Amino acid sequence: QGGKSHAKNWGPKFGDGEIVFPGMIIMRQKQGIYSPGYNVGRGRDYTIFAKTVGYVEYSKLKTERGKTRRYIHVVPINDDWSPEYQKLADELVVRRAEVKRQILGHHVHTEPAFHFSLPQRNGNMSWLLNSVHKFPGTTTLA
Amino acid sequence: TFSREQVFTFAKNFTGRARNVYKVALRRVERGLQHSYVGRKEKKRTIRSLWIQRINAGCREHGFAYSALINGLNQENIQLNRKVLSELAMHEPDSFKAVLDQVRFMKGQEIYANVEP
Amino acid sequence: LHKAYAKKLLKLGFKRRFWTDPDPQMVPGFFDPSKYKPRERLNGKPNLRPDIGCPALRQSQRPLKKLPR
Amino acid sequence: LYDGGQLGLVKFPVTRQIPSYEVLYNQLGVSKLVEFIQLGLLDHTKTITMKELLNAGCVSSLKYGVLLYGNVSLSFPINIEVTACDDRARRSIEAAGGKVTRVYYTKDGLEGLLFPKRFTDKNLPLPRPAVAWHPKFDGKFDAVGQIPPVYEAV
Amino acid sequence: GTIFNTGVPGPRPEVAQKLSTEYQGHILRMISLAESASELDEVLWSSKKHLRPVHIARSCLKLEYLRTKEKGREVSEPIKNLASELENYVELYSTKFTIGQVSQLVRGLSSIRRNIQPDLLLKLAAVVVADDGRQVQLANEMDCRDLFFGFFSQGFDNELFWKRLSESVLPRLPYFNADVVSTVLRVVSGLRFLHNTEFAHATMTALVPKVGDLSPARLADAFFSASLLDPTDVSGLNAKLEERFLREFTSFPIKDTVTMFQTVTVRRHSTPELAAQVAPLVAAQAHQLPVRHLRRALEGMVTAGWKDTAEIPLYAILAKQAARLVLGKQSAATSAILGKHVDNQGYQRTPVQLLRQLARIFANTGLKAGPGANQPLAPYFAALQRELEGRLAELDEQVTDDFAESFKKVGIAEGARVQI
Amino acid sequence: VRTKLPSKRPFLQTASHLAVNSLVPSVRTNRWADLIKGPAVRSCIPEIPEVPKPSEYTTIGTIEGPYTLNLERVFGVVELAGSQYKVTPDDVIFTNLLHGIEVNEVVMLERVMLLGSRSNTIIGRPYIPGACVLAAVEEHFLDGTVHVFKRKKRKRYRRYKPTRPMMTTLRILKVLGIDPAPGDELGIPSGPVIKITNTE
RNA sequence: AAUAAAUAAGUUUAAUACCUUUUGCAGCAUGGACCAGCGAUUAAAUGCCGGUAAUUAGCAAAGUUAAACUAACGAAAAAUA
RNA sequence: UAAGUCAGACGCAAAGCUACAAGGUUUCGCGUCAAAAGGAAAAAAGUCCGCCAGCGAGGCUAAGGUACAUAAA
RNA sequence: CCUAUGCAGCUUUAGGGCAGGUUAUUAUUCAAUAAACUACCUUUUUUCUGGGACGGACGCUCUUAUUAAAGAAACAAGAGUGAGCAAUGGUUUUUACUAAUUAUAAAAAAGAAAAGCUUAACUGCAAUACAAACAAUUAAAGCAGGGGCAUUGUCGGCAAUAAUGCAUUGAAGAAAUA
RNA sequence: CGUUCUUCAACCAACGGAAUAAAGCUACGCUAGGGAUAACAGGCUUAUUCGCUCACAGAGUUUUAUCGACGAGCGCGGUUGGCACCUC
Ligand SMILES: [K+]
Ligand SMILES: [K+]
Ligand SMILES: [K+]
Ligand SMILES: [K+]
Ligand SMILES: [Mg+2]
Ligand SMILES: [Mg+2]
Ligand SMILES: [Mg+2]
Ligand SMILES: [Mg+2]
Ligand SMILES: [Mg+2]
Ligand SMILES: [Mg+2]
Ligand SMILES: [Mg+2]
Ligand SMILES: [Mg+2]
Ligand SMILES: [Mg+2]
Ligand SMILES: [Mg+2]
Ligand SMILES: [Mg+2]
Ligand SMILES: [Mg+2]
Ligand SMILES: [Mg+2]
Ligand SMILES: [Mg+2]
Ligand SMILES: [Mg+2]
Ligand SMILES: [Mg+2]
Ligand SMILES: [Mg+2]
Ligand SMILES: [Mg+2]
Repeated sequence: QGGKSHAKNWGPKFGDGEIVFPGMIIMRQKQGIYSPGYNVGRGRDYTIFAKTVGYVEYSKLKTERGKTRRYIHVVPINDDWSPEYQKLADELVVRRAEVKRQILGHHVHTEPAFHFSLPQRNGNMSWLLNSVHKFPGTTTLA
Repeated sequence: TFSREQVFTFAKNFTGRARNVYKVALRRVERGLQHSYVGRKEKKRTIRSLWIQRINAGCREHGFAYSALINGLNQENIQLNRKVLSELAMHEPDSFKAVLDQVRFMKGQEIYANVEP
Repeated sequence: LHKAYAKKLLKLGFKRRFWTDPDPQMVPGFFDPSKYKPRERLNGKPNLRPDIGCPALRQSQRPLKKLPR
Repeated sequence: LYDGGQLGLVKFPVTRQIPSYEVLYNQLGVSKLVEFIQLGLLDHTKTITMKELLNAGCVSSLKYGVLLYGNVSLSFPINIEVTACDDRARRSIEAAGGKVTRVYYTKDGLEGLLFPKRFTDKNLPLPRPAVAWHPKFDGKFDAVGQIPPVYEAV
Repeated sequence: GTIFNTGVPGPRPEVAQKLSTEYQGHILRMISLAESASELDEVLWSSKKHLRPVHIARSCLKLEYLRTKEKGREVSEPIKNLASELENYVELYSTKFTIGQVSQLVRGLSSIRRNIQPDLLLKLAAVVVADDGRQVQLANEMDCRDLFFGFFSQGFDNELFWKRLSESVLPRLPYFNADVVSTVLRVVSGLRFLHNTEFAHATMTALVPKVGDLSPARLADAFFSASLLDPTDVSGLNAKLEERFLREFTSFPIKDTVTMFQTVTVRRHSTPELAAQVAPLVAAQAHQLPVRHLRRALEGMVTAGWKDTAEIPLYAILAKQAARLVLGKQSAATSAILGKHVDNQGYQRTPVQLLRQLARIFANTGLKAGPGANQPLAPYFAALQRELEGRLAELDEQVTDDFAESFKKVGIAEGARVQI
Repeated sequence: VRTKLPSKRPFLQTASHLAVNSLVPSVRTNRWADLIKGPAVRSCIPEIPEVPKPSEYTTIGTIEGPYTLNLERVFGVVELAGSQYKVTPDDVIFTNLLHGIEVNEVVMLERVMLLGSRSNTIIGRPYIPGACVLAAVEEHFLDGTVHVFKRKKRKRYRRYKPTRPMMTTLRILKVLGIDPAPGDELGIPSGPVIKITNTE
């Protein structure tokens, strides 16, 4: 009788000259109207995300067969295309987290603090429990 | 809420049960006090209307108009208000006429501190 | 847990630290043979009966049923 | 607390893991033990037992035992007897030349250790020590505690 | 992410494993993991009713770490206010601290250039020296090291305080590490009344077999102190220190090499090592050489007698480096940002005393600045004129004459600005 | 966008610009608009001068004892306490509260706008220089209570606030500036004995 | 809705009660004939968040209960010698 | 504020449904009422002007008016 | 007449029970058990809706009008779906090819078909974002291990937009305790 | 006997699903509420109904005597409807 499907927000998220950081989504689309340019990626559903620190750019290209192609680019900070820019981006990522924590305040906790320690699997932290809970280092051999 | 003493002090001149019956008088007292707030505001509008009518009547006896007088006073830099002008027309006809002649004809003799410079 | 829900729990006195409670019988040297009870499985079914259930899981109290006679 | 009928709080799974029994012990840090010794509330020239810790004020109320943990940089030896200990504390004390011993006490034995006067004033014999601990606890204790501890020089 | 609300950074596994544990000490970890002055203030404010002397000692020590992060500038307002509040707790617990806690407290407050009140500083000193220092025996090497340097930086010059402290520490000197002994030697040199005491000789003798364990920074400081303390080299430390420097000339950082090189030159032991000394300076000149070390390099090279060479104009680059530091100009190049060049830290006003010393040293170098269009000393004096123009209030009759003498010596006396 | 939750986009953009500025120095170091910014001024036009007015009222002495007044044949208009009055000797006027005067004191009023008699009239434009009116301060009183009441039907709103205004009373003694018409002169003593206590 | 603001005392102008309930009530929507007296968020235990103090608290009377605290990276070198 | 609210109404301007009807109904942009006294149009919730701390027989204006009722050519 | 945390009486092949009689089985010299028949006891019998009943509908996708940012309702309108594929997945080579889907101007260094080898339709983690009352739902650089095809690139299922179900209870494989 | 990991299944399609399961009558009816909601009357609307004007085609056959139409506009509030504004 009635009914409606849940809305999908297709469209761009950033314009020309806006700053982005790695992992941020730039475009949500149903079909490949826009193609990935430099310093970007594409998901299996045609979602375009940034892979470096820089500013968003838009460009159009005319192909050999007379079709029009549209790209999305991310430009480095000072137009630096050298391979040394990657390490600068890594430092900027660490700095950005520090800025956010300072603005938020101490009472917006970003890590858990339980009365027990989480198990370790394959050298990383795991959220799955072990069959038995034991204090670390409170037992001797045999 | 007003007390019994306050209610009956206000309602001492009311008619019938409104004088000594608390429920009847209390509603009559509150409505009357509401009338007073509106009355004080309207008094200021009514009195100014009366001043203008008296001024206009005096002006037309000589062949003039109220609106012509108000404009004429401002050109001469005379700042007499309507309350004073209304009283002049009623009780001081000669002084009221002198003001009109100065505005219309400007034939008054000027006065200086040093009569003989 | 969402901030609005968490404050209500804290306001009511929720202070649990572990998923379950420790067993004093497991401390070495403090085993009492008299107070022996086989370990049981914790029940996960909430009491949702609107007559004798938890007041926090029903909107209002319902009248009790009749006894067999 | 009623949310209108959605009952969103009971839509989460249940966990049944049992926490370790050692959460019932009193925890004592190695850095706190040293501070008492430096201030002069503990005698570091003789063996330190849980009775001395209780009287000195390091431990507030003991029902089961004391757990020693943490890292500290020591310059003098210490000989301490506790019920449980981690590996960080053992290395810290032994680095300076000390000795850490885990002692096994029962319910009755622990009372005699802490409050011997409670038995002598009534002319009662002290509780007797245990013979041995269950094999399931192998690797948890080094020796069986004696109700009157044998103090030594350090 | 998925765990927290929009904009909240995700957890760090390293921090998470520290806070999630079966052991107590939550408040100590929170203050130790604070990343800014404001964050630490909030932790103390919300935990006021449970603070203890151990918490106060750590809080004052953290001020040392926060200051290090915020380098390239003086102490900021939030740091100063936080230190002031901590002092009230020090007074409250002044009678409950241990020797170790007092040592940490003084070190932290000293690193921030904070002067403890004389009445409170006296109380802290009394705690350490009470009972003739019999409680000092129950302390580790680090506690003793911070006691000596912490109080020396504060300026406590009580003879009885130092006499008792020296007596108790004397028997333990042979068993301390090389770095600990070097710190003690630095304090002895600064205290005149201990110059010729047996304690100074005992320290020097104890350091003889531990020279090889000294760190590059402590090694440089020990050589400096030993030169002034024992000019006769009776203990043999100077001989051993010089031998190690010769063997490991290129194995030390630039700053340590410059300090050691200057000490050798003033000791009149110069040898034909200038060729080896010049190359490291030019190789690393834009970094590892602040204003103070730049002056030290000039004095050592000038005293040694090295002359400008066509291949390596060391004096020319030093003038450019000096001008860069005075002006404070920064560079946005990726290499400079990643290299953490000192010149990009910003602008830091320098004392006029250093400016006069640098100007005199450049004049004594013997190079011209004005006459030639591109002279080695041109950039420095051009920057000097600009900097002085903005701080005329500090110029007096003596300072003007001192610069005028330097300007005439280099060859600029026409009353005109430098070409560059 | 459909959600009513406030957006955090401005916070996310600010954190990115702050991080870049913190670590990467800028290339430019000056701004011309800042360099030539001039001193702050109050306005760009000359100030408008004010128009002088005669003094409102000033004390000149006190009254010694009981007196009597007779009627005269002159009148005038005087501005006082924000309103104008037509006065003749032996009149009583009521004004707002006047500060700095006491009972049994004589005051001088100089803002005279009109003077008249039975043979001549003088008009000020807007004030007459060289004219004045004398009066005696008789009372500083609180007027009758005025009851102020407000109510809103069906809104549970009611307010009562009685008040008492402050006012001052004066009695006119003499009008100076215009001569009476021939035959209208008052040839006998008229006013009180005044002790002069204001010499400038 | 029986009053108000004024007046030369002749009069003139302004002005559809209150409560409850409603998108909206002079309401042809609800309740009250009037007066006096009586008539409705109180007490205990526990928890959370502010304010004001003590500077651990209770017993006992040189010894015991309750609470609280208890390792995080030992990182500074400011010597015009 | 771990509070109240989750019955809304009309004007101008659009679209769906109805009959390019309804003081109809469903969304949407602005405003007013609700919770807003005072002035103009006859009385005047939603239109036009404009937001009341109190008193006063001072003055200038808005919308709207200027042969009588009714202030002003 | 409609609306309730509604009440009562009555009816039955609506659910459950055996507590009188009858009937069946068994046991001791008025007894015990019950998927039966009669009697009795107790409980249940949605909401939306141009008033209610009758009829119709309830999850999830695409498209139309309210213009060319997103979002936006009615018992408004026009069409799909509660799957399929052991290859129709992954990856290399060749070229007289450039289609089809419920619907649709996707796409040329891309796809389809043909030929070969394969199981990444993995194990343990994850910065940062889209969306969003919450629960859940969506995209994803990167790190370690073992692999596939190439020979230094890609693979954490399928052109994309639907093919789904919380917790509880029950069951299976393995491992750790007691 | 209990715990963890790897996984699946049933009724939940009234599809945020739980008091394990589970149909009706009342005109013999009862209580608590609403003009938040219907039946009679009033109100708004005028599709429909009715009337008039234009239109003069077509029947009568010289006549618009009389009858009378496609189509368009306007009016009425008396026919059949729509809405739910007043009173439970
Ligand atoms: K009565
Ligand atoms: K209807
Ligand atoms: K349902
Ligand atoms: K009715
Ligand atoms: Mg359907
Ligand atoms: Mg007015
Ligand atoms: Mg109604
Ligand atoms: Mg009645
Ligand atoms: Mg509702
Ligand atoms: Mg609603
Ligand atoms: Mg409507
Ligand atoms: Mg309302
Ligand atoms: Mg005017
Ligand atoms: Mg008129
Ligand atoms: Mg219904
Ligand atoms: Mg969420
Ligand atoms: Mg590979
Ligand atoms: Mg794929
Ligand atoms: Mg349900
Ligand atoms: Mg009834
Ligand atoms: Mg209605
Ligand atoms: Mg409606």
